[PDB]
Order: sequence, then structure tokens, then C-alpha cells
Amino acid sequence: LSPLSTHVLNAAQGVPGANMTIVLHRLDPVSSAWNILTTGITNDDGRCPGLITKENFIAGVYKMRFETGKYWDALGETCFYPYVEIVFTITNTSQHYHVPLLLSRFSYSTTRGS
Amino acid sequence: SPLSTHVLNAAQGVPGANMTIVLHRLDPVSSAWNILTTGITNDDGRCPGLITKENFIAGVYKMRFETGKYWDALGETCFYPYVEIVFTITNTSQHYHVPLLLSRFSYSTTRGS
Amino acid sequence: TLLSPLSTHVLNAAQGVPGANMTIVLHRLDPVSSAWNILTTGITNDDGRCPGLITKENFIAGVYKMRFETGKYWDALGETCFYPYVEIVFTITNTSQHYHVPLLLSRFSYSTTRGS
Amino acid sequence: LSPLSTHVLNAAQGVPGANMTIVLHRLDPVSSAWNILTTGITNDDGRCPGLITKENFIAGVYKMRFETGKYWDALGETCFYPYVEIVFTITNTSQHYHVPLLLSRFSYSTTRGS
Repeated sequence: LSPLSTHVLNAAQGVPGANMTIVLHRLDPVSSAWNILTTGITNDDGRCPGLITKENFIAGVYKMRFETGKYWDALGETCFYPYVEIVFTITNTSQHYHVPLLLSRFSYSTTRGS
Repeated sequence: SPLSTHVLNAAQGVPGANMTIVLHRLDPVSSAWNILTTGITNDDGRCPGLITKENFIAGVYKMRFETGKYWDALGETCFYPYVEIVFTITNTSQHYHVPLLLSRFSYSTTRGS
Repeated sequence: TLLSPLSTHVLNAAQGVPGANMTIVLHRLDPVSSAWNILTTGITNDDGRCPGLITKENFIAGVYKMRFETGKYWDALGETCFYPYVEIVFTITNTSQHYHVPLLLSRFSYSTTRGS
Repeated sequence: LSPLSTHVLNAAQGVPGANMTIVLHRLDPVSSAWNILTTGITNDDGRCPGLITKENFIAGVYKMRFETGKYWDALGETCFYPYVEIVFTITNTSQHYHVPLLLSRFSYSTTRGS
């Protein structure tokens, strides 16, 4: 029921990115600061249900921060990116938004899904 | 010039011409981002002279790519208003290529050399 | 209605929509000859998915290949593609796992990953 | 000086894919058949120079086979893709075509470059 979802895939190992800290932020429309909305941790399928509610899902500029450095380092390995932040604009509120992350130690990618 | 880049428009298979890229380094005591360079990609999607050897020290760097402005100049929207790639430099004798493959609704990066 | 142990998802990365009505053809390699036997011909639904790719009766360890009619998908949209088709060739080891093998495609790039 | 080039990038280790075999074919429009053009092995920098000469680089459908299974096995690890074939159409002969491969053990991607 969260209108915003995510999926973290460990591309190097071909398994879900489990136990990754994710932080969701929305741009404050007065200060130009990022306000924290949620912190979450991906489950064993690399997902994080409950990121936002329908009511709090308003048009805005959002930021999802993936704690890639802490993730890779609890697997005992270095990462080129200490974290990854994906910034994106939500204009149409009646759509579902899936903002996933494909990660190795030295690359990543993302796409918009529905 | 130890740090370089390449922007490729994956939707069109053309270089990402005319894109503003701004480079910063994190102040390791304040957690502020010190700007180093503002550059603009050339016809071949590259941006030479991002930094000098005299200025390229170990630390955390951020490259902000102005993807929203770039797509807007081509007459189209982008899901991302900007893209920031943040990365750790531990060894200064190395060359770091930090490119960007972009479409309107996706992007990808890899450490290259 | 049973669930195929092999599935896919085609995503049109350029337009940020599912890749719908793309023909996919699943083959398996005979490891004694080098013949590719066609198993299945599907077409992606409106969510870019293709259920029922294979039944357990045919789902054994081996080398498989999925061909995605990318030039055909793009042409039916009035645009060219760099790649006339794309083929993803992959090894199945553990017959008791699910394998998701999706495709993220524009006119000039594509990528795949082992989904779970 | 070849109008067709490639670059193989090991995405999981953030380094060049060295010593990977690449086989280049072109479809013969008269027969229904692929014709072998050359075979190379990527260097240190993950590249494979001189795949084809200007004279031989005619319009047509081409195919590049990257021996991914043999590359990972030689490096002591398993892959999910035992080979990778990229088939592509060359319609403008005066352009340069860069066809790279970014590869891990469970993911890969390609793009057309210039």
C-alpha cells in the first residue's frame, strides 16, 4: 500500500541487497533543506514496504539515500560509493513509483518503474 | 588530469553534449561540500581539466550532473532533476573515469580507468 | 493455474513504461549436439511480463536462451533499434529456484540481470 | 584505426576485462548464414584493436560473441551467462561504432558509442 516502492539488487552476487539502510527525504518548500521522512532497512527480498503513506505522498522533489558503504562493509568489502542518492520529481500523485537500485562494488544503476 | 568523465545519451546513442557538471570535495571536518570546478561537456560528451594533480587528494568527491537542464534543452522532461555521483578516492596515482549513461527515466555509472 | 519457474520483465527505459507486446522465444541447448530446441513462444502483456514460459515437465538444468524481438517491438512503434533482436543466454543449475531474467531496453542500449 | 571498437569492463571489480576472446561475424545476405570475420582477445586495457579494416566494413548485420563463461572460469568464478552475443545493424559506414560490454557474474549491459 505504499505508493513508493524500491528493490535493491546485488548485481555482483546475483542476490537481493538485504539489510540495506534506506533514508527517504522530501525537499522542504520554505528552507531549501532535505527533511527526513522515514528510515527503513531492506528485507531479505531487497525491498522496503511502508516507505510513505498515500496521505503524505504529495507532489514534490524527493531523495532516496541508499547506505551502500555500510552495506558493502558489513559484507566485509570496500565500495567506490559511500552512499547513493537518487533525486526525483513526483508530479502525478495517482501513480505508483518504483525506484530500484542495481549495485556492485564499482557501479550502479536505477530506472523509473510503475 | 586524473579525474575524467563521459556522458552518453542512451536513448539516442549520441554523446551527451553541453551538460553542466559541477565537481566538489567534502570538507572532512565540516561536512560541507567545497566546489572545485564547474565544467560543460563538449561535442564528444567529455569534460577535460576537471581538476589538477596539485588539487587531487584523497577524500570524498561528488560530481553533480545537470540532467534536468540537459533534457529540457532537448525539449523533453526528465524523472531526475539532477544526478550526483559520490565516490571515495584512496589512491592518488590512479586515473578515475566516472562516466554517466543517461536516458529520460534511467541512469547508470561505473568506475573505469 | 501454475507459476512458471522462469519469468521475465521488459522495461522500455527510454519512455519509462513496460515493454508490451514483445515476442520472446525460449530455447534450450542440447549439450550433446549444438542444437537449440524451441520450447515456447510468448508475447509480453501490458505490464511487460510473460507468464507460463515453461512448465516443470520441461524445466531441467541446462543452458537456455531467450530471444526478444527488439527490432520488431521498436518498429511497430515507428522507430529503429540498433539491435535487430537481443538474445540472453543463461545457465540453470538449481532446478528448485525461481529465475527472473528481465530486460531493460532503449533503441541503443540494453541490460539484463539475474532477478530473484 | 578500426571503424569498429569494443571495451570490456569488469563491473564487479571496476577494472578492464583482460584476455577475453571476442569473435566477430557478419550475416551473408545471399545465403542465410553467418560468416566468421576474425577472432581477437582483449588486451590489458580491456580493448581489442584492429577488429576490422575500413575496406571490409560494409553495411550489414553484425554479431559479436564475447566468451564470458571462459573469461570467468579462467578467473576461478562461475557466471550466469556462458556467452554474450550482441547483434547489431550497421547502416552508416562512415561512422565509428563502439560496442562495449560491462559485465559481472550475474549482469551485463551494452550501449552503442561513437
